[PDB]
Amino acid sequence: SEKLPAHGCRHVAIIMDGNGRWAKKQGKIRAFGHKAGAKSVRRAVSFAANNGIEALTLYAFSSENWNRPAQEVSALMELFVWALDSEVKSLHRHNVRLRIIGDTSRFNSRLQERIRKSEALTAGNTGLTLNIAANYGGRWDIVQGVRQLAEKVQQGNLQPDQIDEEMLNQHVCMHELAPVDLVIRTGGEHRISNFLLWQIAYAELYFTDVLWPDFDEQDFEGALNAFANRE
Amino acid sequence: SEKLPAHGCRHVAIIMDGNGRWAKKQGKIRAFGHKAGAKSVRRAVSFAANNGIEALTLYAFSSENWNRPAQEVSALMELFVWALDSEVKSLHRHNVRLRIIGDTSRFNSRLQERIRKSEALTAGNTGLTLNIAANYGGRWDIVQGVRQLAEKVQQGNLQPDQIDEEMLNQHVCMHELAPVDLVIRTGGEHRISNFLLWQIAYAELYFTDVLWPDFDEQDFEGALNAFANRE
Ligand SMILES: C=C(C)CCOP(=O)(O)OP(=O)(O)O
Ligand SMILES: C=C(C)CCOP(=O)(O)OP(=O)(O)O
Ligand SMILES: [Mg+2]
Ligand SMILES: [Mg+2]
Repeated sequence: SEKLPAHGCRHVAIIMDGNGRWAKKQGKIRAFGHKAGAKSVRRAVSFAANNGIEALTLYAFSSENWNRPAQEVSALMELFVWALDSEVKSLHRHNVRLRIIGDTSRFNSRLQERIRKSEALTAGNTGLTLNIAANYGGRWDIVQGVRQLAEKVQQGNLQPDQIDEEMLNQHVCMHELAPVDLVIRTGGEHRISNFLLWQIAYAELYFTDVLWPDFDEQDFEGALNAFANRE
Repeated sequence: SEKLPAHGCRHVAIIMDGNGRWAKKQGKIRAFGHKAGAKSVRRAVSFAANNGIEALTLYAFSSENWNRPAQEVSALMELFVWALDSEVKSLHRHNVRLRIIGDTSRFNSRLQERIRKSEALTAGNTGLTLNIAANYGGRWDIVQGVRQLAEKVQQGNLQPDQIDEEMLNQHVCMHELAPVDLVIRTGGEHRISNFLLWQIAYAELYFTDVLWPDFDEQDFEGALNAFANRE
């Protein structure tokens, strides 16, 4: 017997906020918290795979995060490179399929190369699908699908009055996966900050003051339970 | 001096849920609570106009609410007709601009005629803009703008690679108003249920267990205060 999605929850998306505050609370630089955040990513991926969750989607770098300090942005990119190298073989051994959603053109060659290669090694895996939203925005996401449909119309392949919700739905990120059931946002802010707008239309939303680097299995189970009791 | 938006809040959207439960808690039929909901709409519109809020957007009938019982749907439509007649002259006297957002084609002539006429009487008003989301869906909203852009492309007026966020932004409902600052959802459910997906990208989200027919000025002030303290 397989672990049937802990509490009926197939797809969880998480806004991993509070890294900066967590480090500052300790007198440390912001990047120290992002490093602590990665252990927290490791912990969440593990919990999801072990509890039958079909897909876990993590908000790692927003399309608005480029306005941050150039030096903070650089260390983020290098940390992502470092997480890919340190975790990939284990993701493959664990039957996890790795997908990065967002505009990867803006990334440096090294990072782009790591992503392409990590996705190709795990492309045929059938366990948990782990989606890392990097340089991602919900509006950007809708627009990419809208462009795929605009093109089709310029190719006389489609009529403007044929376009409807389900068609656009077939063109936004993760449409081939189960819909998002639960969005958990750590850090205490009560907003969704351009995360999966289209996809979260009927998703449960859970907010915790717990900061991302402190988010653990118990906190994840808590969210899951809140979802199971969503009566 | 004018009342500067109570706590810096220009545009509030409200998911008016809990009518059914509120009536049932009292042994009454569901429609009794929707009738009580309308007094609650009156109370919220009043509070918004008196506290300098620029726009108030109310979720009154979702595009998913047609699957409800035919008889419940009919009384809803008639109640909307009844609210238009009972409130319009007062909205005009109060300098409120009335806009209905959603697909009004699905409404019966009488209701469509009331809407068109109520909007034309108040079209030039300059105080609070009151948007009633009726037969509205956030996805539907994005798609209507996407169609306006598809058409333009079939008319060789636009190239698929020209379409971007701000352009689509200029084609979704309420783009000429201040963005949505705060979404309040009464009734206790923690989801946004297809409400303003595109527009709520950076909006504060507030959830209360209070049921819609019981929502009052004190509850509205509470939400406003929570927003002012959104640090
Ligand atoms: C997912 C990213 C890029 C950052 C998450 O934490 P923050 O760096 O936003 O730090 P806080 O100030 O919000 O606490
Ligand atoms: C805005 C509409 C159409 C209904 C709001 O309350 P409900 O009728 O959903 O009643 P509840 O069961 O949710 O309590
Ligand atoms: Mg943050
Ligand atoms: Mg309801």
